[PDB]
Amino acid sequence: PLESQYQVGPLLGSGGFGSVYSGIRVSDNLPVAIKHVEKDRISDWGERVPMEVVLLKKVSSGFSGVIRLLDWFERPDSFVLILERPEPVQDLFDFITERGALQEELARSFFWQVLEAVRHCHNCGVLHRDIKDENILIDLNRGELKLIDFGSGALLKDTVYTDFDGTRVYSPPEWIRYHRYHGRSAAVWSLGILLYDMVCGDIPFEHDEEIIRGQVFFRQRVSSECQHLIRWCLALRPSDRPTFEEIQNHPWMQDVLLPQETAEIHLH
Ligand SMILES: O=C(O)c1cccc2c(-c3ccccc3)c(-c3ccccc3)[nH]c12
Repeated sequence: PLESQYQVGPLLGSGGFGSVYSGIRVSDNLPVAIKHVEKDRISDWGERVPMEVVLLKKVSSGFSGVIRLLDWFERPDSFVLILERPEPVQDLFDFITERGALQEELARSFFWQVLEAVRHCHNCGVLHRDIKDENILIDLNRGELKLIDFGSGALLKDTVYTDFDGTRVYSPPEWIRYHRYHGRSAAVWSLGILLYDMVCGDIPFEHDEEIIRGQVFFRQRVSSECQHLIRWCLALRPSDRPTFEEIQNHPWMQDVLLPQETAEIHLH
């Protein structure tokens, strides 16, 4: 059974993704996250399993940048997912809420790790579709970030997407205006929103009209090179956006700290 092999803890949270509980694997006391998703709330299926599970199995590996699915169960009206849980841990949203705008050295480290994680997914045929601070977990001890919540994701394809159920304020202007986007360039856009969030302590755009206007105003002191990378990711024309390679070869991205140095300087 399920409740046999996992000691269920307190509710960590709930929302569009379902309900997440803290847990521990009974055998070896491994900290786990127990995610309950209602069958009525799932729109994407087929291996018949939720897309999220397909996606999670596809990206599973020893690479600690993407969250690992440890196991999954089916129930009459729901699926239960047992995922890795770092400890101690904080999501990027809470982390930014506490500390405000991040020092460029830390934002570089964090951003680099998100890029490696997203490249990993794309390399495995997976498009996340909801990259944002709330979907990034920080292993506070190792200084390692984890991408979570593949519940809005899809198989990566080269043709247009006309469905979207990620986060509107991280969605590109081509989704807003036309309900059409392509996977890579839409991901780059959300990465630009994310970097801005990291260095300014909040997202650049709130309303649809700001997204489509795409004018970036900096509310905090941010280096010329970081502003350039940001504005590049946030190019209105999808084809004007950098590739993942171009982002990582950007002058601002050079001399990244290791996760363990990042934790030493900034987390410990
Ligand atoms: O959704 C996953 O794939 C997932 C995968 C792994 C972990 C999580 C945690 C999580 C977050 C903080 C601390 C511990 C677990 C959450 C979460 C999301 C919103 C509110 C509360 C929890 N979701 C996951």
